Amino acid sequence: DQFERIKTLGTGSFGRVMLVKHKETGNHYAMKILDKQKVVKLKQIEHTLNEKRILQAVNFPFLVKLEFSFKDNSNLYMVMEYVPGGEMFSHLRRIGRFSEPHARFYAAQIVLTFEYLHSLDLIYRDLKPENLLIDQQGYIQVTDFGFAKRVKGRTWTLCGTPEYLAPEIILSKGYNKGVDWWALGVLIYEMAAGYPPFFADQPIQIYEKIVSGKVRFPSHFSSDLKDLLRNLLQVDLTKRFGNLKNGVNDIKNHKWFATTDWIAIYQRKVEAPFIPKFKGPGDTSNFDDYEEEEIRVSINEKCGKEFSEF
Amino acid sequence: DQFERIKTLGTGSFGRVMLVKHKETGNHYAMKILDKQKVVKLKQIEHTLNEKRILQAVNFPFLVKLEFSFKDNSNLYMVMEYVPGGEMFSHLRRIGRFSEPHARFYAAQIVLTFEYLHSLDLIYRDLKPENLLIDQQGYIQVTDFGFAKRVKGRTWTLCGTPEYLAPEIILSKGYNKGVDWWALGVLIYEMAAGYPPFFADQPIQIYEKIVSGKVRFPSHFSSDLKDLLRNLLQVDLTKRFGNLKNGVNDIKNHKWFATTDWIAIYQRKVEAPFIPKFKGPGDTSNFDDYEEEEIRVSINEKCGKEFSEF
Amino acid sequence: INRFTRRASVCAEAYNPDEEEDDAESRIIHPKTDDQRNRLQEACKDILLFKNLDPEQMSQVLDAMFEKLVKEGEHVIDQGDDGDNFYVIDRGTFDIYVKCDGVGRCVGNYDNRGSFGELALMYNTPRAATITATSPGALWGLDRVTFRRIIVKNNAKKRKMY
Amino acid sequence: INRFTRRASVCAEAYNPDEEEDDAESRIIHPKTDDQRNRLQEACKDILLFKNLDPEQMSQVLDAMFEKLVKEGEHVIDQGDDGDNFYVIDRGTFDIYVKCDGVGRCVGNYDNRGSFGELALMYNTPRAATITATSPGALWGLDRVTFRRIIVKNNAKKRKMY
Repeated sequence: DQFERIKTLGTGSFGRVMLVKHKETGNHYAMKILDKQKVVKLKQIEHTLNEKRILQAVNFPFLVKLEFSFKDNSNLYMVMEYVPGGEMFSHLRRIGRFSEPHARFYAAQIVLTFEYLHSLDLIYRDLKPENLLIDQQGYIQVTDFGFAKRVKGRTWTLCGTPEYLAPEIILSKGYNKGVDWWALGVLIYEMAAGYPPFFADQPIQIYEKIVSGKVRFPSHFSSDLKDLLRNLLQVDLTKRFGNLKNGVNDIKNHKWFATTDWIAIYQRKVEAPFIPKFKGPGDTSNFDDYEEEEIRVSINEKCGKEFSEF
Repeated sequence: DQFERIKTLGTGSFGRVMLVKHKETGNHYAMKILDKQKVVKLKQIEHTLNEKRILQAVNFPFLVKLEFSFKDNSNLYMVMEYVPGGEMFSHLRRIGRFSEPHARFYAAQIVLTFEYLHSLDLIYRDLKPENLLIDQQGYIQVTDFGFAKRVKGRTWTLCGTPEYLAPEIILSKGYNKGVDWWALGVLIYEMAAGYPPFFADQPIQIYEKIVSGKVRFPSHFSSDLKDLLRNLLQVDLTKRFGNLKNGVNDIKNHKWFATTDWIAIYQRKVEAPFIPKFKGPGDTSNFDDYEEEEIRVSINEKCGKEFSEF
Repeated sequence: INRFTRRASVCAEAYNPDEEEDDAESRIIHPKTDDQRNRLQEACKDILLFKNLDPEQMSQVLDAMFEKLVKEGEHVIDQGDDGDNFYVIDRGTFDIYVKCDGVGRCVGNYDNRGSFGELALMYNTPRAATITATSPGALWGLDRVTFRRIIVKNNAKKRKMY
Repeated sequence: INRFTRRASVCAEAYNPDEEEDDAESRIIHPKTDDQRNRLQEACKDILLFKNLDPEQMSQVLDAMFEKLVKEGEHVIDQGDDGDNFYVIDRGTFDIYVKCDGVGRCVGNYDNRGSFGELALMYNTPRAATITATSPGALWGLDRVTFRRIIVKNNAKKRKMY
């Protein structure tokens, strides 16, 4: 416990994350506690092992550093670099909807990270708007990578979220990329219409809408992406025109997507279209007013022989 | 020292209904308990004084003959009749779509109770799905009558239908008893379409939908109901069907009520379509359950002169 | 089958129509400039309540309007407590945070428009929002007591005069 | 603007039929009468899971079934513990009382009609609600472990051979 805590940063099914100050240098960093309670109550050691094996030899601009990792007799704390700025979903909900350049940059970053993951045979798995961090220099970062896999192979994993699924995952059918593409067709919708994509008071309606691929043309939508949205939803994948294995010779040759200078985007140089307003060390204006829950340290050994790989 | 409580039946933002049993004879009954702590802060003695006279103003079958109330140092109790059956809101939520006979019977009962309330010129004021209980005898009963009041002049105490509020009162203006139909008209939608009327959560959207004269008509409504809903669509409901001489001509002579007979129901002798199952005394299975909450209040006087009339 | 909703009782403040005695014309007096008054009128015209009001009531509210200067890092209004005030962001930007199961999620801000706590004047209800300072600014508005009093007085005058 | 519900994960046991366990072809068939199977097929031939399935898998699922006699008044399932079973509506009135924020409320009574409990087979989710038995009856206790194992094994064998 060589880290002085300050204030909690987030709590959810994924776990708990707090803010700490490096005693050996003095810098704000994030500390994620594995807890292991829900892991033992829900069996989630395979995902953690896969994420560890992946991070053991994986490093790219769209990834968070792994600096010092601490395991106790019954707990584990992973340290990471903090990126003051907040998630983009908060700003999207505060304003309403972004413009066409914003969606273009989002799609460019998505295809870039997809190509980066495919270069080393990897699958993103989970994808939600609550896993993005925008710094002051424009360097975007992604968090939450436990839902991944070393090699694609051919398994039958079931996870994610009900709001991002396809018929291939409901009845496992490999979905080596459909889960990462079909669901993506709805992501843009969340950043286009003035209301959430799925709005129903029962999961049966959501399942029926996911199975019955049909996008409802909003009352105010650009005619450029209309044709793309009218075909993004499909069953198979070979029939899709823009779906080459390279993934660069299809999105660049699109109608609206043409001037996407990826050479300057992948090199981290072009500034983001919306930089957050800073104020001081560890800003909180962009983040929510969440409070801190009851914290508890370790007492004795209970499940220390779990991650027996270090 | 007469009635002993058993368990709780349901608490709200005004009172708590619970089950009680007499110590002398022994019979299950309902008892509404209220705490003056919340009334002193809001100051609502005018609405409570009406119950003192409504207790005696009862000379009809529909009018529930309330029992004698009892005021304590910091709590009030009022015993009422027992309802082995349940509420209509629960049945509607369970089914969500009534047939033709059931809808006709409900409309006839609504018209009968409205005529009964108008005969005495007693403003109903309060109106919600919870104010409709189904007795074991196969009839309908109304609860919560404290909001009733008859004043020569106008009024301004806005309290009763916050969601189903006509656009004539949202602007802080007067109103008449005819509004009781409007606030209830939307309810018929729940017994026709299958989903709630307002498909939103923010009050702004509800107000915009109420002010915006537009109501859908799926392929599930009747023939006369469609015309009745289309006739009432303007913002300033000036051509109301209730604001007439007797108020029982255009509604009874309408095509919806092709066959009616109020004399048969006046004497109470027509079996309901389906009476709730009565599994002997204490059949509280139809009603919704609730956590137990005893009376934890200190025996101390708190403004007695303010609660003299009772 | 459905998420469902609560059926909580709603409340509003009462009044005694028999009490005709009131202020001479207005208690708070603060005549602003012409540009500020025009901007406030244009911002209020977008509200549904100001669609049927006459110029007389508009001028009365403008003359009786109350201005409050909020500095940086200031905090007065808080959630949970019974709401008893109302203001309008005349300029600047202030993000509002609303509770969401123990998480003060954001809703947005306003810029020379909007109305923080516009529904609180329609009925008495606890504070369902949380405001936070950002920079020096001025907010124009009126509390619920005086607003309701003026509204009821105008209603009674329009009802009895005719 | 909206309550904004949470978006928790829906992970579960990663069933990798390749080198797991030791047994093989553990079908464990439980035959019964023909009238019961014929009556259950009418409802089984309309679910989203059975609307697009091989006849062999449907026949195997219909053959594999365990019965459980439940009398009146028995809290076999309660909102709180983890959920691993799929109950079929065979006969008898069963009330679905959900603890909406710690308050019991009837969702939808089932009487030899409808279909429920399939959600438990979608992913790891706790008990949906309390299933109160108003009278004696015989329900179908289909555990989650059996359903994915053959349903994935048949597909794997077909993909390996065909």
